[PDB]
Parts: sequence; structure tokens; C-alpha cells
Amino acid sequence: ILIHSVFSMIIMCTILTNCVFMTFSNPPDWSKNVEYTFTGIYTFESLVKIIARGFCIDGFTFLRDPWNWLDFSVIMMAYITEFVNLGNVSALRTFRVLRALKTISVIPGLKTIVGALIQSVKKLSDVMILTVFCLSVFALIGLQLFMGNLRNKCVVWPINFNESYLENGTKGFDWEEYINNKTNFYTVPGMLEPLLCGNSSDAGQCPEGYQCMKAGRNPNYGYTSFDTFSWAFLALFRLMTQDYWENLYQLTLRAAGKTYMIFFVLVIFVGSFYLVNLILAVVAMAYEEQNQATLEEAEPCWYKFANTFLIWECHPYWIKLKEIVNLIVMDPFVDLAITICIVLNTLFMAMEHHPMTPQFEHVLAVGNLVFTGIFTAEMFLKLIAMDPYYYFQEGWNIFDGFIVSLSLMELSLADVEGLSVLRSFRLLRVFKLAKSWPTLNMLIKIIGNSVGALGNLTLVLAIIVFIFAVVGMQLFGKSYKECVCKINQDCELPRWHMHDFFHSFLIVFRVLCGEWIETMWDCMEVAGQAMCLIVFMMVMVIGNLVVLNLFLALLLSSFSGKSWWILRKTCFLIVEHNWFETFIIFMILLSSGALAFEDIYIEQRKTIRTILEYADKVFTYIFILEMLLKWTAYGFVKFFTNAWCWLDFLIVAVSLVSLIANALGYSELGAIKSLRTLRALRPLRALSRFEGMRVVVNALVGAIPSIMNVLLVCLIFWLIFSIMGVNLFAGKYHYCFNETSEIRFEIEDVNNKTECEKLMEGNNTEIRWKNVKINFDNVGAGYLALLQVATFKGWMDIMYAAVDSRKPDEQPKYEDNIYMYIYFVIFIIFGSFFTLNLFIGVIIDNFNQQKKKFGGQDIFMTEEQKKYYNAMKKLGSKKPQKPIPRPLNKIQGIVFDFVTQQAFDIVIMMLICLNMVTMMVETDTQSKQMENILYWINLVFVIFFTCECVLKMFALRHYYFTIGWNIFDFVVVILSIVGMFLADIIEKYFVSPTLFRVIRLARIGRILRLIKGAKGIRTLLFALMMSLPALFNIGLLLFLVMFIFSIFGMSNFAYVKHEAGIDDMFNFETFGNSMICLFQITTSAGWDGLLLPILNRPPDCSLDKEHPGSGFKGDCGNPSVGIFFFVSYIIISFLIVVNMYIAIILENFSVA
Amino acid sequence: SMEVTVPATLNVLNGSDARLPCTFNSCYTVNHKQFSLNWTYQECNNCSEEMFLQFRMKIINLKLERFQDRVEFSGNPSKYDVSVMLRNVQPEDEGIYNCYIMNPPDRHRGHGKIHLQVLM
Amino acid sequence: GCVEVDSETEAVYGMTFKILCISCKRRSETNAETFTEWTFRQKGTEEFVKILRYENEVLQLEEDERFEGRVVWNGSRGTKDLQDLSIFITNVTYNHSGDYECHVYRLLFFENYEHNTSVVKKIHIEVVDKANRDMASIVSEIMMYVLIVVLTIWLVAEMIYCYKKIAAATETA
Ligand SMILES: *[C@@H]1O[C@H](CO)[C@@H](O[C@@H]2O[C@H](CO)[C@@H](O[C@@H]3O[C@H](CO)[C@@H](O)[C@H](O)[C@@H]3O)[C@H](O)[C@H]2NC(C)=O)[C@H](O)[C@H]1NC(C)=O
Ligand SMILES: *[C@@H]1O[C@H](CO)[C@@H](O[C@@H]2O[C@H](CO)[C@@H](O[C@@H]3O[C@H](CO)[C@@H](O)[C@H](O)[C@@H]3O)[C@H](O)[C@H]2NC(C)=O)[C@H](O)[C@H]1NC(C)=O
Ligand SMILES: *[C@@H]1O[C@H](CO)[C@@H](O[C@@H]2O[C@H](CO)[C@@H](O[C@@H]3O[C@H](CO)[C@@H](O)[C@H](O)[C@@H]3O)[C@H](O)[C@H]2NC(C)=O)[C@H](O)[C@H]1NC(C)=O
Ligand SMILES: *[C@@H]1O[C@H](CO)[C@@H](O[C@@H]2O[C@H](CO)[C@@H](O[C@@H]3O[C@H](CO)[C@@H](O)[C@H](O)[C@@H]3O)[C@H](O)[C@H]2NC(C)=O)[C@H](O)[C@H]1NC(C)=O
Ligand SMILES: *[C@@H]1O[C@H](CO)[C@@H](O[C@@H]2O[C@H](CO)[C@@H](O[C@@H]3O[C@H](CO)[C@@H](O)[C@H](O)[C@@H]3O)[C@H](O)[C@H]2NC(C)=O)[C@H](O)[C@H]1NC(C)=O
Ligand SMILES: *[C@@H]1O[C@H](CO)[C@@H](O)[C@H](O)[C@H]1NC(C)=O
Ligand SMILES: *[C@@H]1O[C@H](CO)[C@@H](O)[C@H](O)[C@H]1NC(C)=O
Ligand code: NA
Ligand code: NA
Repeated sequence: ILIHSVFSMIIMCTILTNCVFMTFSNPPDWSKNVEYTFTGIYTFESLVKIIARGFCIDGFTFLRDPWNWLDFSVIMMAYITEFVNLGNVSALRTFRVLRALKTISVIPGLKTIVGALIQSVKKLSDVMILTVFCLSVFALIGLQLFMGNLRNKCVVWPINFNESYLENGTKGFDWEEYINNKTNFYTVPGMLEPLLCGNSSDAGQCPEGYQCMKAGRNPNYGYTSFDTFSWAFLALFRLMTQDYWENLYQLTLRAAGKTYMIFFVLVIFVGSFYLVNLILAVVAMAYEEQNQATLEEAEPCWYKFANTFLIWECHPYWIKLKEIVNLIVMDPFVDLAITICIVLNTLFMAMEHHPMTPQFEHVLAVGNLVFTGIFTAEMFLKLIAMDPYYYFQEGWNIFDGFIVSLSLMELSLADVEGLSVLRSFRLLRVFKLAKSWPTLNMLIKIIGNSVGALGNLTLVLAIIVFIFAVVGMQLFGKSYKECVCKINQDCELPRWHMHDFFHSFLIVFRVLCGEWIETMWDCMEVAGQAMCLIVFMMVMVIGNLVVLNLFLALLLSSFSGKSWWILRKTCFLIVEHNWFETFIIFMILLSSGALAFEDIYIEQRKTIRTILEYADKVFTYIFILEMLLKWTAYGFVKFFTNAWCWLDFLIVAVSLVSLIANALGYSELGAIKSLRTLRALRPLRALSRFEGMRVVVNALVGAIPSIMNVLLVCLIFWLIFSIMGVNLFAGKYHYCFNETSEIRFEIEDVNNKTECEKLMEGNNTEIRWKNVKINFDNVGAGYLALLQVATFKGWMDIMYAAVDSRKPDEQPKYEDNIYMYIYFVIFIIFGSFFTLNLFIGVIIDNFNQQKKKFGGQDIFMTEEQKKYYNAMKKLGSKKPQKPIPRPLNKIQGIVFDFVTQQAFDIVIMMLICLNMVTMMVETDTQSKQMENILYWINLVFVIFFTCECVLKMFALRHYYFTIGWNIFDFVVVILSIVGMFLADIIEKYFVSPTLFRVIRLARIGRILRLIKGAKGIRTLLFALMMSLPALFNIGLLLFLVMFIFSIFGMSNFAYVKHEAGIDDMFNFETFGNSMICLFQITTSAGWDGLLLPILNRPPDCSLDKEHPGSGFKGDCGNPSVGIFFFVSYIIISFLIVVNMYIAIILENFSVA
Repeated sequence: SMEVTVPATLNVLNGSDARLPCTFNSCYTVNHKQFSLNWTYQECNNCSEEMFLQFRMKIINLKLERFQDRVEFSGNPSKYDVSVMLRNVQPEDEGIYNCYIMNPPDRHRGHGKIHLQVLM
Repeated sequence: GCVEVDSETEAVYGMTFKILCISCKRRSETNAETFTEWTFRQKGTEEFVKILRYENEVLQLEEDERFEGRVVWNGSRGTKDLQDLSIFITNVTYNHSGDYECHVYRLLFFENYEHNTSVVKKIHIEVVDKANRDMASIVSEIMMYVLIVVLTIWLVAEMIYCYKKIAAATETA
């Protein structure tokens, strides 16, 4: 009934035209008739569908199909909008996105994908419930700990009553206006938010003349706060997703002290790693089950032109030439020659710079010309040797034809303005090695499957990103232009806004990347809180779900005399002694810990430094003795064939060399001074000693050989992308600051480098022509910048300097070249998403094979840990516990009845829920009457719980000390009694508000009884407890790595300039601060800021700084060792945390 | 200009009360001191412009001969009301009312046009 | 910046000594205008007497012969933010004993808010003839030597006992 395919095609064309028109930001008035035409086409389709089985009550009508409901809804909304309507024009204009959403229904196959998403969501519900309750518990903990601490600001304390003017010129003093007047705060020069302070000894430090009072509005526009449960929940949801969580980490630790870092470690290793891994694993289970369910369910005219024109056989001399040149190809020596030429070409285009001598750029030009000439000759010889028809029949040869044609078009169009992206098309020649590499062919297979068997799913993802981007653009677009000065102090559009469509797509991409909070704050400040919260939660959930499903689908598609002898055995017996090994482990622990006390606070406690220095001698002596006696016990050949023995001997030898140099008076020499910092490597002997760390490192080293090839492929792919980035951005990363105003000059006063140097000669160093220090200026810097971009940290500065970049020697201007954003988008799509998919798939295959090697057993636990594993596996079954038979008393019988009905359990759970919501309602600056109401309601709750406990004790004390949950109830209720008693009698000699806060936290333990009545949450908690030992071993290895890198930070990156990310707090000057920084870097969060102040140069430093209290001089460290420190830690941390992810994910699969 | 909504056309009885509002929607709700607002009236379309009301840190009524003691302000700038009220309107009052405001925290300077006519 | 260390309490006759007084800002970010004065009194002597004053460009020393031509300044070099107060004594005599007090006067500059603060640190030194090596060094020497020798005897005794037991075991076969 007029359902011919041409109707579908014209509807498709119309819907794409409507999508483009929505993409347009400001619709010109001549497009109003085009929109009317679109509306007419839609209502014509509506007429067709209403004349073809239109009436609702009739079976198989279009009302039965849910998408036709949306069709009718959008038609009726268009009709309402085209005449008088409600005043909210923005909402009714946004309601047109159903037009674009219709693409889901009209395109075949998308309904199945949407359904699949529906089953995945329906499967992940239990983990959502557990996530919500865990986040609520942590929110209560954070609320009761950091209540109002985020407000702590340095208020000018010596209240100047003599000139304390009021708002209305009273000359009088009012308290509530002194505590909120914004210019009574510190606001450290450079930052925007006022500096956070604190009374605690290890908290932030107030300057001379300021207090540490809580005064005024919360930081980050007032959305980073623990004052109320709502913002605490927002902050901990942010911590779970780890979006810009380094800022919250720094703020809370600076306000409430460094000792609360335990809470952040607890939340990261519980709610951030484990909960996210749980979500991912359950979605993976759902998709795998559905995927195997699909597997179960599966159970003339132009030819005559081709024969004449596409065939070049016309003359026998030419035919003979064709045969001869086909012989000349020499296929056994053709592939090798072309691969050698390709490798030479790619490592020749690799060498690229901003500063190029004429000879070097001439060499590059000549080499590129020679290489393109060789490839053109190869193409021409192939065409003449074998017919063009069968040549183009192979897709590989048409790929080569595209490459060679694009190469040829370059020499003709060598004077085209701009178009630097055209010169990077030669990089695709590297892909020709995919015929030789099987793994590069696997990468191409993954890329094809992205747009092949899953082209419909990637189209669904594109449509989702499109509709979210247009919803944002039409909802908050005009708002971002009306409220410009509220978010940006310069009254200009911020870097990331929703005014244009491209910027809206960029922000939705960023939300997909993970950085949602920094824009969600801004759009709250602009256009209301509720709309932004709903829009951003929806876009994050939907986009992350679709991207994760696409990643999983790609992964699954890719997947499928006679004294020496006696003395020797005596030495072997003495080394084999377990007590002796415990002693040597204690000695190595002490020697490793002795390095902690070596920091900037070493001119103090001179007795400690002297004792540690002199105990270093005895430690080195006992380790030398251990090495000698192990030598004697085993034998030279026995000892030197063990890698751990080599490491131990190396450390002992370098320590002995250091002692010999010290005894020779060579301490002050530069060589021995540089060898001194190698003392940080001492804790490595714990690898040989500790069994868990040894097992884990053995597992990683065993997994490396299957992993080097994948890393080689990733390096080649990032090399292609880095050569593209160097071609696009070489030299376009230069500035002209005027440090007094520290403003990058706009390009209307100074444009070239020459004019900036004219300012240089006229002025002094007050104007500086300096680089970004993270740039595309060579392949090495390209790898560094791409690592920052792919880790999603530091990518903001690179992208800003790229989109502002216009010419190699021209001053950058604000977004003259915005469209290079798509370069970073493409890099994240290909080299950070697809390469990650390939890497993860290879890891999964390797780990499956490794597990199948050792009889399907775990590869991260020791033998005793394996016995513990099996014991808990056996004990995890159902135990027929004794039902506690009824006693021989009537009153005891009735009380036992009361305690045995489920109704008693239900009312207690409900009352616990009420107590939990009363914990929720607590807010800062709450009215004192509300505080009293909370006080008495808490007292009533505690008294009722005590009455219940003592009633059950009088019922059966001896056999209710038999259940662990009852013991938990006992401890929480008695500790609540202790807390209330101390609240009543705080008036003593041991007043401690912090311990008071902790004992009030102890109340929160009672709501954990809710998991008793739950089964899936109980099973998941049992899974976490069951997989704990592998987490413990990997955590010890990670902690030891943190220890070594922390000592390295002490030795090298102390005394660096405090510029960005290294402050008076969170620096490398002390052991606590050093592991603060190291743990911040462990999750890769904000490692850009930590790395940045090292990369500066004595133009940005002073090579001779006074540094009072120390003979050490210099203000910043060596850039070369700074990069090696942070890049190597990220790689090492990344490899380790994956094992944590594997240990959690793969263990869960074995459970179900 | 800026977002201003005004009555497109209003008719006033002979000598009756007249109320012509000038609402305005933007960020940064109006404060008292730093905010600057203006009110000008024109006796015809192409005549001269004579400002009659201003508020520079305080309400300033210029007290023109056309508006000696008739124009009064009883609105609410916080509630987006800078309205001017004209009691006992005269036929010579037929003309244009214009409301000029400027918000210090923002940077949007805009105006608003109002047309008033008197029936015989 | 904030590495505050007290000065050594012993000076040897005839040699040089570095009187040390480190008072750091609570926040290194702040810029301050600092100047100092040093007060001194000998053993069995009356109230302190000022000796040297350093105000942001130069050091003025009092005309008392107890310090003329033998006091040089080892603080921060011409930076107007002292942050490091160190008087150096050349050719230490017996008169340079008793109590020293370093007074630090700061004028911290902020956006629109100056602040004047005074910090006083008291340091007591004695002048001797022989550099009495501190008890820490000698106790560390003794402890290291005794620990080394006890470890040697422990290992030797363990080796001897194991050797005797294994000899008694292997003589059976
Ligand atoms: C927060 O506190 C600061 C400092 O007390 C306030 O700034 C000061 O405000 C007073 C009156 O509001 C100003 O006094 C005025 O001085 C002018 C001369 O410039 C004089 O003609 C006036 O009669 C009046 O006395 C004072 O200059 C000003 N100082 C600074 C450094 O800004 C500020 O107003 C307070 N914030 C709020 C919201 O009240
Ligand atoms: C600015 O506002 C404040 C409060 O909003 C005004 O303070 C008020 O000043 C008047 C005039 O002195 C006070 O009235 C008198 O107070 C004395 C106090 O002993 C009392 O004995 C008199 O019987 C009389 O009530 C008034 O109490 C005081 N507070 C309030 C809440 O009104 C201030 O005058 C204002 N300044 C300007 C310049 O507008
Ligand atoms: C940091 O420590 C201080 C004291 O150790 C904490 O209490 C604060 O103490 C000062 C007095 O030394 C209070 O100032 C006074 O407050 C009253 C309140 O009405 C006011 O009327 C007076 O004019 C005077 O300003 C200060 O209020 C008080 N802090 C609070 C929040 O009341 C301080 O709270 C500690 N900072 C923290 C815990 O963040
Ligand atoms: C970099 O930006 C800073 C922004 O402060 C520029 O410094 C400013 O330079 C102007 C030059 O006319 C100074 O004006 C002078 O002020 C003094 C004192 O009021 C007056 O006696 C002079 O007659 C003249 O008007 C201005 O004070 C100064 N600002 C500061 C805070 O010192 C600097 O020139 C810029 N450099 C370059 C290379 O663009
Ligand atoms: C960056 O460098 C280029 C060339 O190296 C500069 O172009 C040159 O700019 C100067 C002045 O900006 C021009 O001199 C003036 O040209 C106008 C005609 O446009 C003439 O009427 C004047 O009498 C004067 O001669 C010069 O002609 C121009 N070069 C060429 C080949 O046209 C450019 O200005 C530099 N960017 C800066 C300084 O920001
Ligand atoms: C305020 O000024 C008066 C001058 O009349 C003075 O006596 C008083 O000590 C000053 N108080 C303060 C806190 O500065
Ligand atoms: C700071 O206080 C000292 C202590 O008396 C005084 O000598 C000096 O003049 C004061 N300086 C300023 C600028 O207030
Ligand atoms: Na971050
Ligand atoms: Na960031």
C-alpha cells in the first residue's frame, strides 16, 4: 500500500536534510518554507500510515508500534508550535529532535540494537542498586567528616573595627557581612577561587595575618561541597568516574589535612575501581550471553566495454613487453623490496622538525620525491604487466591507486595555500605492511568490523551523539550567549560552550571521553541546575553504554680434605632457614625505610641523619655478608643463573662502590653524587623476598612476550598519527607573553616572530617568546603529546594551542583554526580506542591461554593463597544452620516468636532506612532547632536499637553470640553508646572534635545491615572478598613501585618551582607529600600538572636559588629525567592496574 | 538589543490611569547601586527626544514640563519592572516610550520601544 | 623555603662560625619586606645589646669592638625578602659567648592589606678550644661496631654449630 522502497529512500533523504537543518544554529528566514515542506512530507507519511490500518482498536494497527507514537507526537507538536503555544520557546524547539530520532526507526536493523541495549540495562540493575547504596554510605561518611570544611578560607583575622564600613555606609560592624565580603579572602595570585586553609597541623597553611575560618561560598561555583547530601553524592559520583577528581582530592586534603587521604584511597579502591569493574563485567556478561544466543539462533553491456578498453593487449610488441615486465616484477624479491622501501620511507618522513637547515629540508624533499617516484614506477609496471581490469579487481590495488594518485596530485599542487592535511596522506603507505604483519591485519579487521558487521551499531552511536549534541545546542545555546560573564570573567565565550553545533558536539564527545564535570558546572551556572543535571546524566549514561557496547562487540568480533662440601651444605642449611629469611626481610624493610627520612627536612634531626648514615654501613655489611654466604652455599654457576640473584648482586655491588667512594673522599664528585640517587633501587630485594610480589612480577614478565608485538603495532600506529601531528603542527606552538599582565598577545599588535623580537630588542625579558613545552615539534614530542591526549590529561592545553595555531612563525589567535579539533577526535577514535581494543583483546586471549596452561587456576596467588581460595570456595555454599529451637517457657516462647517473624525484620530494616534518611537530612548551617530535632531523633533511634539488642540477649545470649551479623549489630550498638556517652561528657581533659566526628561516623555502620536481606549484593560482596588476595598481592607490588618512584621524587624533583600541580602542598619535598603525588598519578589523574614544572628551563627558573636552610641550589630539575620519571610510572602503573582489573573481571566471570 | 517584552498596543481612556511596563529577561538579577537604567519619551515619531526618568545609583526623575508631577515609578527592577505610570493622560502625550537599561555584571546593553496613543 | 634549623651551640676558638636563624613565611607565595636586628649579651652580663642591622640593601654593625672587622653577613643576597638570617663570625674569640636573639620584622604585601609581624628566635652558643665531637657521632660509632661484631659472632657460632651437627650426622654413614 504505497510502501515501495523509493518512499523509504525519499523519507531518508528528507530526514537527513532535516538533521542538517537542525545542525544549523540560526535558521535563516528563507528556510522557513523548507521546514514547512519537511512538515508537509512528514504529514503526508502520516496520511499514508493513517489510511493504511490507522484505527487504534483494530489489531496490528500502527498504535501497536511504539515508534508511530513518536511520529504522531512530533506531528502534533509541530502543529502546536506553528501556532500559539506555551511561552517556553526553547523546550518546544528542542522537542523537534524526535524528527532526527525517527532515523532509528526508519533505518533497518537499529531496533534490534536498541533492544540489545535494553537487555544490557535490564541485566545491570543489581550492580546499579549496589552502586547507589555504596555511594550513599560513602556520601554519609564524607558528609559527616568533611562537613563544611570546603568553605575553609583565609579570612583577614585582625578585624579592623576602626574602618569596618557597612554596605550602606554605617561605619558599624556586622559579622555576617564581614564573613561573606569577597575581598577579605586570600585568592593566591594566579588562581581564581580563594585559597583554602585549615587549622590542622598538616592541613593548608594560612599566611601571616589570616585565620582558617569557614567564610562564604563553596569552591567551583558552589557545586564542590560536602555540606549537604546532594553535593556529597555529586562529589562521590565524580570520584567514582574520576572526572577531574584531582581537584577535589587537593581541595579536601588542603582543607581537612593530609591524614584524610586514607578516605580517598578507600573510595578509589572500593567505589572507583571495584564498582566500575563490576558494571563493566556485568555488561560484558549480558552482551556475551546475547551474542551466543544469536549464535544459537543462527542454527553484459559494460563487459564488452571492459574487454576492449580495460585490456591493453592490442599489438604483439606491447604484449611481449607486458610479459617481460611481468617477469621483471620478481614476486619473491618484490614484496621484500617494497617493504624495505616502505620502512625506509616511513622512517625518512619520521625525521621532521620546526627548525630545519636548508640542507636537511632539501634532503627530505628529495627523499620523498624519490620514494613517490619508486611507488609510481611500481604502480605503472604492475598496470603494464597485468591487465588494469584484474588489477582494480583487487581492493588492495585500488587502495594503492588512491595512495599513488594522491601522491602525484601533490607535486602539481605544490603551491596551494594551507592544506597541510593533504601531505599526511602518504602515511597510509605504512599500512601496506599489513599484508606481512598478521597483527596489523587484525587491526585493519577491527577497523573494518567497526563499519562492517557493526556499521549499524556505530550508526546508532553517531545518531545518539548527534541528537544529544543538537539537544544541548538548542537548549543551552542562547543561554551560553546571554550569561557569558557569569562563567567567563572576561565576558567572552569560554573554550567549551554549546553556542555552535561543532562546540556542542565537542562537549558531548568530552562527556564521552570522561570530562563532564568541568562543563556541567558551567552550564549549571548559566542555565539552571536541574536541566543540566538531567541532560548530562542522560548523555553520560547513554553515550557510555553505547560506546562500551561498541567496544565489546568489536572485541568479540576480533576474538572470534672433604671440607668444601660440608661447609657448602652448612651454608645451604643456614640460608634455607625460614626464621633467617624472616630476619633478612626485616633487615631489608628497615634498610628501605631508612630512605624515607632523607628529604628537605634533613638539616633538622641531625641525630636521625647521623644514625641512619652510620646504620647504612652495617646494613651494607650484612647484605655483603649475605651475598658472600649465598655464593658459598649455592655456587658461582648456581647463583649467576638466577635473575633475582643478579639483581641482589648488582644492588650490593653498587652500594659497596658508593661506600668505597665515600671512604676515598669522592662524595662531592658529580659521578658519585649521581650514583647516589640509585640508592632508591634498594627495595627491589623485596621482589626476591616477598612471595606475592614475585608471583605477580613473574606473571607480568611471562605475559610480556605475547605483548611486545602488540606494543610494536601501537607504536607504529601512534607513529603514523605523530607524523601527521608534526606535519600539521610543527612550530605553531609559540607565544609572546608579557609576564606583568601574563596575557598571550592577540594577533593584531604582534603577528610574526620578527615583530616579537622587535619587542625583545626594544623591551627586556618582560616580554617572552616561549613554547608550550608539550608540542608537536618532532616524533618524540609527538609521542609525548599523543600520550597526554590519549590518557585524557594535559590534552586541554595541547588542543588549545593547536586550534589557536595558524602558521609556523605567526602568533596564534583565538580559534582561527578550530577544525583541527577533528584531528584529536580522530586520534582518540583510532589510536586510543581501536588500539586499546586490540591490546585488551590480545591480553584476554593471552590470559585465557595462560589460565588453561595451569589447569584453569589463578595466576596471581601463592600456594597458601590458593588454599585460602579453595577453602572459601568450599565455605561459600549453603550451610544448614540450626534454627535455634523454641525454649521451654511461655514468655520466652512469645519473645522468640516476636524475634522470629519476618515482620520484625521488615520493621527493623524500615527503621534503619528512616535513620539513614535522617543522617541524609543533615546539612551545614542547619537551623539549631533542626539540630536539636536530629539530636533527639538520633537518641530515640539509639535507645530503640539498644532495647532490641538487650531483648534478644535476654531471649538467647549464648546462641546469639553465634552469628557474625549479630556480632556486627553488637559492636555497632555498643560503639554508638560510646559515641553518645562521649558526646554527653566531652567536657573533660581529652576534648577531641576529630575523634568525635569519627565516633559519629561509627553510627553509619548500622545501615550496612541492609545487605543481609539482599542476595545479589551479598553475592557480589562475597566475590570481592573471594578475589581479595590477588588484589592484595598486586597492591603490594604497586605500593613498592610507588615507594621507589617516591624516593626518586625526593632525590630529583625536590626544590622545583611551585607552578601548576606542585604547590606548597602535594609536592615532592616530603615522604607523605611524595606518595600523595604518586597516588594521584597512579590513576593517571593530573600527571600533566605534576610533569609540567619539571619541563621548564632557566629562562623560566633561576639556576642559582638561595633555598634557605640548605646548601642545595637551583630552582627546577632536569627535563630529560622528568619525562622518563612520569612516562615510565604511567606505563608501569597502567600495566599493574590492568592486572587488578583482570583479577576482578575474570574472577567474576568464573562465579557466574 | 536585549530581551525586552512590552505591550504592543494599549488604549487609554480620557484622563484615566495608564501603566506601560518594560520587563527584561537576562542573567544577573537587578541590583540597586551599580545598575544603570534610563527612560526617554518622544512627543512624536520624528520629534526631539526628551529624557524624563533615570536611575544612576538612585531614582532620578528629571521632572520635565510634559511630566511635571504625573510620571511615577512603583514597579520592581528585581522583578523585571522599570515601568512608568502616567495618570491623567493628555492628547499631547501620544508618542514613543523607550526604556534603556544596562547590567554591570553582564555586558548586554539594549533598549525597548513602547507606543502609546490617546483616544478622544 | 621552609627549612628552619637552629644553629650549632659550639664554636672553636680562632676559627670561623656561622650563626644561623631561619624564619620562613607560612606561604612562600607571599612577597614581604623584611629587615632584622641582632641582640647579644655575654656570659654573666646584663640585658641584650644590638650588634648588627640588615635592612634590605646593606648591613650596619654597631661600633662595639667586640664584633668590628670580624662579622660578615651570610643571609639572602640582595633580594629584599630576607627569609634567611645568617651572621658569619670570623676569628671567633671567647667574648662571642652567651645569648643571641635574631629579631625578624616583616611587612607582608597583599592586594590591599599590609601586615607587620615580629618573630624572635633565641640561640645560645659557647666558645671552646677543642671541637667536642657530639655524643651522636660517638654513640653511632660504638653501636655500629658492636652490632657488626655481634653479627659476626652470631654467624660464626651458627656455622660452627651446624658444622658440628652435620659432621655428627655424616659420621654415622
Ligand atoms: C569589603 O570590604 C572592603 C574593604 O573594607 C570594601 O571596600 C571599601 O568600601 C568602602 C565603602 O564601601 C570604601 O569607602 C569609600 O571610599 C570613598 C573614597 O574612595 C569615599 O568617597 C566613600 O565615602 C567611602 O568612604 C573604600 O574605599 C573601599 N575600599 C576598597 C579597598 O575597596 C568593600 O566595599 C566591601 N564589600 C562590600 C560588598 O561591602
Ligand atoms: C544601615 O542599615 C542599618 C541597619 O539596617 C542601620 O542601623 C540602624 O541605625 C539606626 C540609627 O541609629 C538605629 O536606630 C537607633 O538605634 C539606637 C541604638 O541604641 C536606638 O537607641 C534608637 O532608639 C534607634 O532605634 C537602628 O537601631 C539601627 N539598626 C536597625 C536594624 O535599624 C543604619 O542606620 C543604616 N545606615 C544608613 C546610612 O542608612
Ligand atoms: C580555626 O580555629 C578557630 C579558633 O581556634 C575556630 O574558631 C573561631 O574562633 C574565633 C575567635 O578566635 C571566632 O571569631 C569570633 O566569632 C564570633 C562569632 O559570632 C564573632 O562574633 C566575633 O566577632 C569573632 O569574629 C570565630 O567565629 C571562630 N570560628 C567559627 C566558625 O565560629 C575556627 O572555627 C577554626 N576554623 C575552622 C574550624 O574552620
Ligand atoms: C605588560 O603589561 C603591563 C600591565 O601592567 C604593562 O605595565 C604598565 O605599563 C604602563 C606603561 O604606560 C604603566 O603606566 C605608567 O604608570 C606609571 C605609574 O602609574 C605612570 O607614572 C606612567 O606615566 C605610566 O602611566 C603601568 O603603570 C604599568 N602597569 C604596572 C602594573 O606596572 C607593561 O607595559 C606591559 N608590557 C609590554 C611590553 O607590553
Ligand atoms: C609579517 O611579515 C610580513 C612580511 O615579512 C609583513 O608584511 C609587510 O607588512 C608591512 C607593514 O605591516 C608592509 O609595509 C606597508 O605596506 C603597505 C601596503 O600594505 C604600504 O602602504 C606601507 O607604506 C608599508 O610599506 C609590507 O608591505 C608588508 N609586506 C609585503 C610584502 O606586502 C607583515 O606586516 C608582518 N606582520 C606584522 C608586522 O605584524
Ligand atoms: C581605633 O582608633 C582609636 C583612635 O581614636 C584608637 O584609640 C584605638 O586603639 C583603635 N583601635 C584599633 C583596634 O585599631
Ligand atoms: C613594624 O613593626 C616594628 C616593630 O616596632 C616597627 O619598628 C616598624 O616601624 C613597623 N613597620 C611598619 C611598616 O609598620
Ligand atoms: Na583529571
Ligand atoms: Na584536565
